[PDB]
Amino acid sequence: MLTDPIADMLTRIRNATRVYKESTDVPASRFKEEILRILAREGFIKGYERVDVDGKPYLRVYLKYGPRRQGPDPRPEQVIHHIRRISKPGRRVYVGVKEIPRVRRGLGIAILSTSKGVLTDREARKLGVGGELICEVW
Amino acid sequence: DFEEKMILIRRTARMQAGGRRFRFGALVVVGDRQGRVGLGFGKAPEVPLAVQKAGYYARRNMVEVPLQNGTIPHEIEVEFGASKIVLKPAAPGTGVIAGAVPRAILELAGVTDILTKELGSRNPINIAYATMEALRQLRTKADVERLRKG
Amino acid sequence: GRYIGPVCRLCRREGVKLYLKGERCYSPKCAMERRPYPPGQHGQKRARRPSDYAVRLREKQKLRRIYGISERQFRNLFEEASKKKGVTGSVFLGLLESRLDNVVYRLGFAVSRRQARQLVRHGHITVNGRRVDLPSYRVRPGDEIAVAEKSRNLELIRQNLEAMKGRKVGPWLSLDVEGMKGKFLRLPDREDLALPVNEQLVIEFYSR
Amino acid sequence: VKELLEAGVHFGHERKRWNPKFARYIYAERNGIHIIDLQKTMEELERTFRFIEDLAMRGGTILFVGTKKQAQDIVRMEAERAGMPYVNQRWLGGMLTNFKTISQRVHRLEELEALFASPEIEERPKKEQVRLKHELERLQKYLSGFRLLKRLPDAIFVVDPTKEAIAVREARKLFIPVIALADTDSDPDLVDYIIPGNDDAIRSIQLILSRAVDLIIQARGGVVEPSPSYALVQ
RNA sequence: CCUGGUCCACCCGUGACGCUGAGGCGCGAAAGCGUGGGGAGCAAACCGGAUUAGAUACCCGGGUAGUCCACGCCCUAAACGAUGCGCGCUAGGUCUCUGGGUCUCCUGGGGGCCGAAGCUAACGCGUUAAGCGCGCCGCCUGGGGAGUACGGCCGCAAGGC
RNA sequence: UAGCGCCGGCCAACUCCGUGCCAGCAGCCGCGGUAAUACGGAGGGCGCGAGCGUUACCCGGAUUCACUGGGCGUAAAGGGCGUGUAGGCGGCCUGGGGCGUCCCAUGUGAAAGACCACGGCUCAACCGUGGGGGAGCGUGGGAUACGCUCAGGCUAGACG
Ligand SMILES: [Mg+2]
Ligand SMILES: [Mg+2]
Ligand SMILES: [Mg+2]
Ligand SMILES: [Mg+2]
Ligand SMILES: [Mg+2]
Ligand SMILES: [Mg+2]
Ligand SMILES: [Mg+2]
Ligand SMILES: [Mg+2]
Ligand SMILES: [Mg+2]
Ligand SMILES: [Mg+2]
Ligand SMILES: [Mg+2]
Ligand SMILES: [Mg+2]
Ligand SMILES: [Mg+2]
Ligand SMILES: [Mg+2]
Ligand SMILES: [Mg+2]
Ligand SMILES: [Mg+2]
Ligand SMILES: [Mg+2]
Ligand SMILES: [Mg+2]
Ligand SMILES: [Mg+2]
Ligand SMILES: [Mg+2]
Ligand SMILES: [Mg+2]
Ligand SMILES: [Mg+2]
Ligand SMILES: [Mg+2]
Ligand SMILES: [Mg+2]
Ligand SMILES: [Mg+2]
Ligand SMILES: [Mg+2]
Ligand SMILES: [Mg+2]
Ligand SMILES: [Mg+2]
Ligand SMILES: [Mg+2]
Ligand SMILES: [Mg+2]
Ligand SMILES: [Mg+2]
Ligand SMILES: [Mg+2]
Ligand SMILES: [Mg+2]
Ligand SMILES: [Mg+2]
Ligand SMILES: [Mg+2]
Ligand SMILES: [Mg+2]
Ligand SMILES: [Mg+2]
Ligand SMILES: [Mg+2]
Ligand SMILES: [Mg+2]
Ligand SMILES: [Mg+2]
Ligand SMILES: [Mg+2]
Ligand SMILES: [Mg+2]
Ligand SMILES: [Mg+2]
Ligand SMILES: [Mg+2]
Ligand SMILES: [Mg+2]
Ligand SMILES: [Mg+2]
Ligand SMILES: [Mg+2]
Ligand SMILES: [Mg+2]
Ligand SMILES: [Mg+2]
Ligand SMILES: [Mg+2]
Ligand SMILES: [Mg+2]
Ligand SMILES: [Mg+2]
Ligand SMILES: [Mg+2]
Ligand SMILES: [Mg+2]
Ligand SMILES: [Zn+2]
Repeated sequence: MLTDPIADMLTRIRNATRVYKESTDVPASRFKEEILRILAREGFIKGYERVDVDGKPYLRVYLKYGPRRQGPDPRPEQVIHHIRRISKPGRRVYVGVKEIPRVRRGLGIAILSTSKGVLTDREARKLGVGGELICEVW
Repeated sequence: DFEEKMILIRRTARMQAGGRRFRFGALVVVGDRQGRVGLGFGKAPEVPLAVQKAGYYARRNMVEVPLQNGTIPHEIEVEFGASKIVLKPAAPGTGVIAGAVPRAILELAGVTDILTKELGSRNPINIAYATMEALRQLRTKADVERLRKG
Repeated sequence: GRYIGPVCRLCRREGVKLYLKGERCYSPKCAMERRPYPPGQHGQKRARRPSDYAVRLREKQKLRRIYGISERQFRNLFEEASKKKGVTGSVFLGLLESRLDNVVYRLGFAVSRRQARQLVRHGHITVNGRRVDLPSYRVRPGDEIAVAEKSRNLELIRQNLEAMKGRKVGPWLSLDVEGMKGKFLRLPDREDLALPVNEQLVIEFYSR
Repeated sequence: VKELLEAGVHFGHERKRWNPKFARYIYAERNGIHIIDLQKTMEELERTFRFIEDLAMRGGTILFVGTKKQAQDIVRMEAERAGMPYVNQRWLGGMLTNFKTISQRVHRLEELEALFASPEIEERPKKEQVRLKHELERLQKYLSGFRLLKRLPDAIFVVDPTKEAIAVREARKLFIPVIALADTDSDPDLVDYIIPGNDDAIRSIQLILSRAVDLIIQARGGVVEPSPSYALVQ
């Protein structure tokens, strides 16, 4: 039943950036919308809007690929290279500011739902809070 | 010129009716210790033939690894089928802490301090191909902010 | 302990004239200039292809047998150096060159590290007033390695400092031939040092 | 003056045999045929032709590849008129990556043209004459136009990328910017500069390639009237 | 005749009622067993004929149990798509079974093939995934010993777990 | 006073002689059958050095019980299949609570050790002082996204 909607949505993002789709139409929620707001703040994606089919509100994420590379297999390298729901339903992980992970030396980030809203790991270590470490995106 | 260090030399045998014809395989890397490696895998019926052919493919096929302070920008856990290699960059002054296969690939990229672990299968061919895939997957802060600045 | 004795044998076997005998290794009879090939019945044969372990062990021996350190003393120095906060090789080399026998060698009270070992072990050298009979005595930055009164008029120290009248001690050191002392200023580095030792291979030897 | 003629026969091809990554340009589906849109076609024509007008007068050479029955002689005619090398007949395996080896075949073509105008008709007897003639024709057939400029190319004009998957993979391997005319049976990922449009109508080949060759002749200077397919057609 | 499942369409109602599920309970080919019945063919065992050195086998003639019915047990299998279930996404082409449609199409469900990316040790799978995920369950941790022994449970027993 | 191991590969260091599938070596691979760099001796070398070796035991290598960090077509591994109890997991908007979570000052987290400075024994081992973590767990306040539950609603799941 989209047993994790966030781990459905991030793999919709991944399964579409692998086939180089222009846009995803993920389902809608406030938590998924704040997660995608964090991703568009960081610069992985080109935002989202509010679409509908037969009475179903959505988010249409516009992906952001790279330049057409040279050599064989000239597909653009993707800014969402890896994306992984860490705190799954079957194992909810939570960390403090002492255990916030620098996601591969500060190239990628960690979306984490904190008590002071949904924050990137920079914002978590800056405001002091930890929380449920939702997904590492790098 | 480059430093031209070979990793494994193996003598693979096909069966002819009669003897069994051999074919010396040879996996050299070429590296200037500046940030450029090449993995050549020549298969020749003679051994200096194999080293020359492998050096030819290795200089023909290079990859620029974007180093920082003599070590690596980010942690990278890459895989080549069943052979998977992690590379955790080090604080400098640590040494190329790696296996005998990718120690030469990193040391001829001209890193100084890198912490790896040859996981999975440790086969010297597949680990070198995975390590070339790692150092071709290696990105730094400038060339990821270039892809985020839009 | 001192390993013993034959040391131009180790001037050989690593291909670099790491000076151990002293004025012999400077004079034209080093038997490393005369015979650069390693000791042994084979010796001057084809070089066996140095393995990945072999190059690290040979250059760790180049770091050790310069200073004559027994291996567990060397390894305990290393496992103090790794805990010691700094660039690990470039604090390890300063720790190695901060032994009292090596500071006495760099200060030139002796032509060799083993002669400097006899100097400090037989109670000649004083550190900060009183004599210190330890070759493993570390020298803190900013102390005066001197010669005491019973060895100030020694013919050996006299000839050694006669040789060192005008010689160039390091920038992390000083010298005083009129009082035969020297302030160990700071710790040195590989850019300060004339080592034939890539330190990084010695660092890579110990994560075996 | 462009799409007025491009709307002639030069658009609309293969039914239900389509590489769906080409669906950027694919407009509709009538009588089964995937008709191709002409607006994005002509703007992509300018995207190619800007690069051709740059790297055609920058000393850069184009390598005209075409193997089908539909596009043989209308590649051979319009390819030789700017100095640009071609492959009219079967384009071999690795003319580009193995170029330093097929240079030996070009030199055997030269040292056999020495033997054409030679006193080795009188000596070098008839049984070697038939051997070297069967060598010369079987080398001058499949290595005719690949002789003109003695270096690796600077771009290639593939006339069909799915028939020339051997060619586009070689030029992508060698960083040679492929330009290629492709109908709905191809992908544009490994094509650096696409001419979307038909590939088997004789006018569809020759008129696009004639406008391309007029651009390369004007890029060299001194424009002359193009090559005719309107001589023996219909 | 009785009856299950499933699919389409309408978007009519309920308002998260969902998914998976250790132990349970039920079904579970074929063989096998019990109590009757039925027995035409086929046919273990068995008897013969050649066959062959030998033939307990192939081949041929016969031939019982069984195969069959009803009730009741057994509960294993190459019970295999050797692929646990559900849900979501990720190019397509094909003919093919069904469903709808102001239908040279297009949408839904099912059975295959060829293939994108990706996967994979490769074979290959590839919107019916062996891809990407998430939930839950069972299971594996070198082969042999050994699915045997011991114990327990089940079975009429063989035998199963 | 200098010894002990090792020299086929793994593992740094190789020749000769004696042996002849014997005597023997061995941690695995394996050597040994008359040219043995694998056995026995000599030379030489390497490693470590008042130690060096062996054994047993434990951890690492072992990502070989995989939480970080494995799989299940064929490699070991899908239960024969369904229904389903416990369980585990849970669509979307709203609101309180603040149970998980997180934060803040404390309370404890004894000393010794571990860690960092700085000192005393000729240095070091040791030893002294100072400082800091220190998982936890209680207490009081705060945070409310997410997990929770009670209330309200929705129709994209499911059923009719
Ligand atoms: Mg987890
Ligand atoms: Mg070949
Ligand atoms: Mg893998
Ligand atoms: Mg393994
Ligand atoms: Mg192994
Ligand atoms: Mg002497
Ligand atoms: Mg270590
Ligand atoms: Mg019915
Ligand atoms: Mg309704
Ligand atoms: Mg409700
Ligand atoms: Mg039966
Ligand atoms: Mg019975
Ligand atoms: Mg019966
Ligand atoms: Mg019968
Ligand atoms: Mg019989
Ligand atoms: Mg018989
Ligand atoms: Mg019969
Ligand atoms: Mg009976
Ligand atoms: Mg049964
Ligand atoms: Mg059975
Ligand atoms: Mg089956
Ligand atoms: Mg079956
Ligand atoms: Mg199951
Ligand atoms: Mg279908
Ligand atoms: Mg592959
Ligand atoms: Mg298939
Ligand atoms: Mg689809
Ligand atoms: Mg076992
Ligand atoms: Mg039993
Ligand atoms: Mg009983
Ligand atoms: Mg069972
Ligand atoms: Mg060796
Ligand atoms: Mg004997
Ligand atoms: Mg022995
Ligand atoms: Mg003999
Ligand atoms: Mg012998
Ligand atoms: Mg021996
Ligand atoms: Mg173990
Ligand atoms: Mg472990
Ligand atoms: Mg795990
Ligand atoms: Mg198997
Ligand atoms: Mg199996
Ligand atoms: Mg099974
Ligand atoms: Mg079973
Ligand atoms: Mg099954
Ligand atoms: Mg169920
Ligand atoms: Mg429940
Ligand atoms: Mg709480
Ligand atoms: Mg406290
Ligand atoms: Mg304490
Ligand atoms: Mg003191
Ligand atoms: Mg103390
Ligand atoms: Mg203290
Ligand atoms: Mg805690
Ligand atoms: Zn010397």
